[PDB]
Amino acid sequence: ERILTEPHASLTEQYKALMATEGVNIAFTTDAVKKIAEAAFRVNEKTENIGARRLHTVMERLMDKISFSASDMNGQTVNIDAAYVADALGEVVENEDLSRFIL
Amino acid sequence: TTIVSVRRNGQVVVGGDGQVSLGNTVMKGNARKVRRLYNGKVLAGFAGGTADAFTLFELFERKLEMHQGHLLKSAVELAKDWRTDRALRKLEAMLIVADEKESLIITGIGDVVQPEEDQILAIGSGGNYALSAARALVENTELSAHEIVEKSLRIAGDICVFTNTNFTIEELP
Amino acid sequence: TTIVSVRRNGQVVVGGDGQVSLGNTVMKGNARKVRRLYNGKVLAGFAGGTADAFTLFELFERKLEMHQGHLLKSAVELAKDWRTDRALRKLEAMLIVADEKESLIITGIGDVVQPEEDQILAIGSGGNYALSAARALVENTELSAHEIVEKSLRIAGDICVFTNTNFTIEELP
Amino acid sequence: TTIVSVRRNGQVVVGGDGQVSLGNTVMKGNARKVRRLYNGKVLAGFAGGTADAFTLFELFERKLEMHQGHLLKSAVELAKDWRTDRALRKLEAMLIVADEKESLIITGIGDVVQPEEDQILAIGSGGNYALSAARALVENTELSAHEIVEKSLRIAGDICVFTNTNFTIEELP
Amino acid sequence: TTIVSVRRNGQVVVGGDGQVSLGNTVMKGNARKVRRLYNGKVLAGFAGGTADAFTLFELFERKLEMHQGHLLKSAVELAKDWRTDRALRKLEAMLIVADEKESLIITGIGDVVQPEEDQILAIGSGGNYALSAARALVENTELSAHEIVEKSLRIAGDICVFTNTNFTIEELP
Amino acid sequence: TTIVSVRRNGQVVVGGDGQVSLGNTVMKGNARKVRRLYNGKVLAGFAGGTADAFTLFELFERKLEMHQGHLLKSAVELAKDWRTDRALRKLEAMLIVADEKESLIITGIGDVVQPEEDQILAIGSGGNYALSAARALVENTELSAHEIVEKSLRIAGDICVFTNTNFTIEELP
Amino acid sequence: TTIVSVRRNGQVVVGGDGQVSLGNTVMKGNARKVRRLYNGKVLAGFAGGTADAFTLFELFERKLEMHQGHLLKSAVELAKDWRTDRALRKLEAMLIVADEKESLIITGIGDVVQPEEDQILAIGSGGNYALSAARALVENTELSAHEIVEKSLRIAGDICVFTNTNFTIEELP
Amino acid sequence: TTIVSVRRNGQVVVGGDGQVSLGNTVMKGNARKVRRLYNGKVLAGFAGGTADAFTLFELFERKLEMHQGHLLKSAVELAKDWRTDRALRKLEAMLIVADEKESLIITGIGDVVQPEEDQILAIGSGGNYALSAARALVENTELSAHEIVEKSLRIAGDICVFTNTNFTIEELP
Amino acid sequence: TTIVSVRRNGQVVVGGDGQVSLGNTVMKGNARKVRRLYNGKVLAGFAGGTADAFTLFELFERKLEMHQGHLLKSAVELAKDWRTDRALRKLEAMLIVADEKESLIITGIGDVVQPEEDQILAIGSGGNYALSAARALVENTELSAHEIVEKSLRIAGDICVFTNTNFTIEELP
Ligand SMILES: [Mg+2]
Ligand SMILES: [Mg+2]
Ligand SMILES: [Mg+2]
Ligand SMILES: [Mg+2]
Ligand SMILES: [Mg+2]
Ligand SMILES: [Mg+2]
Ligand SMILES: [Mg+2]
Ligand SMILES: [Mg+2]
Repeated sequence: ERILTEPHASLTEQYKALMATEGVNIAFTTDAVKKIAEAAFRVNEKTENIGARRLHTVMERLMDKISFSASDMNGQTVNIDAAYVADALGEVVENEDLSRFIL
Repeated sequence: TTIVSVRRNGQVVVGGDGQVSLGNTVMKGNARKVRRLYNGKVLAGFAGGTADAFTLFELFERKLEMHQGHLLKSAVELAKDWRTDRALRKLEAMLIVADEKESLIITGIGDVVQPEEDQILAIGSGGNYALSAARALVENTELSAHEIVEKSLRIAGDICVFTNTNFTIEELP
Repeated sequence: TTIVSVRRNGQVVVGGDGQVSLGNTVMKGNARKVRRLYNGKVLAGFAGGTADAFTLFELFERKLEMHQGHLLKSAVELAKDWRTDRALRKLEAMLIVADEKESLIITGIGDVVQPEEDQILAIGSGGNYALSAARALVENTELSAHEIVEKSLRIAGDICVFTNTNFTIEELP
Repeated sequence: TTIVSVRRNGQVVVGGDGQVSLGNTVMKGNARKVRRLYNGKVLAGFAGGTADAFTLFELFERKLEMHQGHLLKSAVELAKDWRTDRALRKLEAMLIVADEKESLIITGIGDVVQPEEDQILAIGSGGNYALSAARALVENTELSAHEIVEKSLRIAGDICVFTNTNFTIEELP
Repeated sequence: TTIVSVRRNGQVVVGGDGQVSLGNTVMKGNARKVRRLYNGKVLAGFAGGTADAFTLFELFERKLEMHQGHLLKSAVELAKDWRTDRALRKLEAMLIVADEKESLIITGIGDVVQPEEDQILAIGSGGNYALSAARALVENTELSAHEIVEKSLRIAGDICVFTNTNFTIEELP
Repeated sequence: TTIVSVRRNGQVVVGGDGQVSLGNTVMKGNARKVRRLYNGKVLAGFAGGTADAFTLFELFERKLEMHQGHLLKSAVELAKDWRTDRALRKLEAMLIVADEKESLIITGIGDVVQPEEDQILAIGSGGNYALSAARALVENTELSAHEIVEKSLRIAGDICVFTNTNFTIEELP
Repeated sequence: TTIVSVRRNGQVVVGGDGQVSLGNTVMKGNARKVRRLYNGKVLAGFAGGTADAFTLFELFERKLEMHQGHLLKSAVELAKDWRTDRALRKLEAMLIVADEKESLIITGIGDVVQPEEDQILAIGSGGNYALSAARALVENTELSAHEIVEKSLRIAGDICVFTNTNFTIEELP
Repeated sequence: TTIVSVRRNGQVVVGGDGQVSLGNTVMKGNARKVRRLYNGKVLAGFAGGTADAFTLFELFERKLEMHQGHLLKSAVELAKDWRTDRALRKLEAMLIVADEKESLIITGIGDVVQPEEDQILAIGSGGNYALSAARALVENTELSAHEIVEKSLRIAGDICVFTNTNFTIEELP
Repeated sequence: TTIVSVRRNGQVVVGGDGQVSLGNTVMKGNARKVRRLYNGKVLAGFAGGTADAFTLFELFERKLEMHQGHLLKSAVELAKDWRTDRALRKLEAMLIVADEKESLIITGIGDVVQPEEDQILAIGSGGNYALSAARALVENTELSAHEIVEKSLRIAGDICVFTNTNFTIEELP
């Protein structure tokens, strides 16, 4: 959560400044940040813990849509809240059945 | 263990018991000895030593992924690895694999063998038993393929002390 | 050597291969491992030195009268001396005896084996196989006690490398 | 083969599986390895050629009267000839005998085994397992001498690949 | 040696005897065969040869440290090392490991196996004994998990000559 | 298995049974043990272990392709590979190969051997049998080469329990 | 099984464990391997089928009178038939007999063993151990013939995985 | 060979016989089986095969020199070398080492083991004997440590045919 | 073979038979089993397998040339090569070497051993025999060293069927 906003040029600080190039204005909501973070921590735990680079994932797996179509949105503003975040990050991918090796 | 497979009227059934026997005792009665491969389009069933059976299975799995799933090919390839020049570990086990195309058993010593004609295959200590059963049934009853298998395994289990009743029958639509 | 005894719908049948063998070579294939006794009232096959058989099916004749025909008795009494006598323990073989009511398998080491709710018996190296086929058949098909044994032996022989085709069946009466 | 004898709160129970087996194949599963004797006064199970049993449970009948019913005696006297006689040493098996007062296990090689302050007996390949379950049960649960043996055998059979489900129990009286 | 583990009501108990047997003599009665791993959040108990058991344990330890302690994963990984291509030393031993998530035994030949359902696992020469005991208890007594284990080991030790009474029961809050 | 070859009057015949025997049971009765090599101008027949026979055959095949099919040469070359310095796998099998030029059997231990004069060669468990037969016939009957072989195999099969009747006789115009 | 006989300062003591065992499992632990005979005048322990013992300690009773109580004689005479009789050679065991004057160990194979200037005897698998402790004790400590045997057995049992704690001692008179 | 060590009241004694036995004959009666290491501040005694014992000893010596003589550490290190991944020669022998800090025996298979509490250790064929002796003494006599050892070895030698009387007792002020 | 060496009064004698025994037959009666090394100033005699004895000898020879002939050193060096880490061929033989300084036998397993005091050494199948002889003589006769040896070998040959009479006695002025 903290790395997500606090530092100089935090991830959010970045995507925000970028979309601002297409003429778009995005605003991250605490509740969203909280989720992005819970997200990262999750997968790191559940799969391969890659530290904080993981934010660079959940971050891009979320901003996909806006990142693409953002060119054709000049003038608008976008609000990334929970309901949004929660819907850009599926839930859990691949059957991930590690049983095929067990007896 | 008993693993038998019958193929008739567009149907391919490969099923087996589920008993893991350590010496003369029972490790676990429920065990999946038949499983699915290649996105779930080719059937597999392993026999022998838990360790070497699994390591045989896995090796057959890599081949498939590497040969558009084309079964027969995949097999002969794997077999080749034992016939090259440097004798591999030589896993003591056996696999019965099949799909929409054909059935085929593969030993871990280096060979691929095909069914007589009755399209009946059966490995394991109880095999021949289940074999006989099916080899019979098939010749005298329009019983389904997913049916013969079910009854043949059972006939075995009631004979082989290393073959129980908790079956697993994976068929292929 | 494969001997199998079936019992279904009023008929008591016993028949088996005819392959005497020395190690891994064939010594005779026309042999009769199923013989009739007690005034053609009790038929019974064997699995061992055919002589060992007679010297046994002879000790059974006598040991049958004493107890008034009652089959099971004559048997239970037979395995009672086969182990206590130091001139019988040297007669290793397997035996199947049947008549109008029931059917039974005699053992030189263990002890009498009474059939299941299916009334089927089997001995010899190829036994179980035959059994494996039979059982199945007498569970789904409506075949003859003589149309089953028939097919059952075929199924055995084609697997046991000691059991062949020239079988000799013996219905009753 | 698994035989177990329990004794708790006025009841003397003995019961066990029923799986005769040849090497690694099943030959009979409905067998009775627990039988009553001496005018239904003394019940006793076995573990060996059922015949070997009778030829023993018969030498026990007689060798029991002589000493005036006193169970233990009839036994101690029995293992006294089982080893001195050259026609008994050939009768390898295990035995459990019990009546109103105590219970005892007979041995062909070693010698009589008197129970512990728990009054429990067990023989056969699956023995100890059964024993392992029983003991526990008669130490924490308030189960029946017949509700224990029951469950105990279940626990055995499901481990020993020679012991099964068709057990035959025999309470008293 | 006997090592058994029971899991019920958020409790996971893995305990074992402490006897090191050299041939038919006793090296040391006190030995910790169950220990703690990963900062003390995953339980372990090894069986077999002192040497190969320890070397098995250590190898399982490296994996954990390398996989956020995620048990199951860690196991399959280690197992993989035997299934690769170059047959590793092949340690003759066995490990029972578990934590807040699941229980699992691992042979040193190359496999990971899971409990039936009663969440009961037991390796060692006395295992099956302790097993039976617990397999029983659990089915008939609301005895704790840290309790069943305690009694099951004991039942074993009083049976297996290679299993003593100086236990060590590590549970997991 | 039985593989015999006879050569007379510009005719070279190499034929054999088709039985694959796993232990004392039958894998498959139909098996091609004699096959064609080098665009189909040199005859081959392998004996021994399915695995090692096939891997022997294949190695002989590479040599041919590498030596203008010149048989004799090709053989001695392969043989050489075992005589070099680094003892190769040492396949346990045997091959009988021949063409328009000569006949020759090759062991997988490292040698090439030639026929007496009767140009009769026979490997396998039934070999000597088929040998005797042919060794006879040839000396007393103007029977063809593609004829002697046919009858000799059969004579064998009726003797060797590991040699069946489903032959395959590849001759060379 | 560990039996030890001590003799120090007017007291002749003999006592030992009580662990009957089948292979590597415990079958009884309350057993008495030390018994009194000849009108409570001669006490003696054993190491073998307790029966084998009686059938021996009975042939000793009689073979003792004939020679007028003289212990050693009754013994020397005993080992004289234990080897010449074809119905005794089958009674493998070890024996210790002692009374007022001396003490002696009997053997089924070898021959009588007279103690050292220390008067100590030992047999059974755990023997020497016990002996090892005893000897020492009766060489430095001023312990009782009954305070030594005591401790000595403890020392055995805690090493031999066939010898335990429930020993039964027998002083005199 | 017999090598025992006792530790009490600031005293640590490790001594052993001196017999080198080739088959059932004697190479040399005088042999130093206990020696000094690390400038002479840590005691050592090796058992087993002359060759492998010496090569074990030497390897333990390198470790010390490499770990400020810190015994315990040095041991676990060496042990580690067998637990790594490439199974070392696996010397068949045993070492008993100790100094002012602790006692410890090390097998050449890969483990380090600690004494019960009586601080008594003993390897070799006579070990257990000397053990028993000392295990006794210690519990019943204020005999020195350099004294118990001396007597225990002797007790052994008079029992183990491979253990003589020419001792060597290295103590550690 | 028999190779013995005696050292007394500035004299060192090492001599042995000359029989090469292939199985139970004789290859050659004349064989030089004792020879000279290092310009002819150090004596050698090898025992065991012709092949491995010679290859042992040669290896001892390289060492000498590499260590100013200083015997003792040279030995320990060679010995070291077996104690390093990579177990060398492990020659099955034995060498008795000596010069003006000392006597010493070296096994091909990795050790160097010294004589008791009687400066008597003897390897081979007849060794101990010749040993006894010399071990005697020396203790009771001022017979020369080049004399005892001569007679001791002979005493052996008349006893060991693998030791003949064609000796070779190399002494060292
Ligand atoms: Mg079964
Ligand atoms: Mg056949
Ligand atoms: Mg079972
Ligand atoms: Mg115990
Ligand atoms: Mg044939
Ligand atoms: Mg003990
Ligand atoms: Mg000695
Ligand atoms: Mg001679």
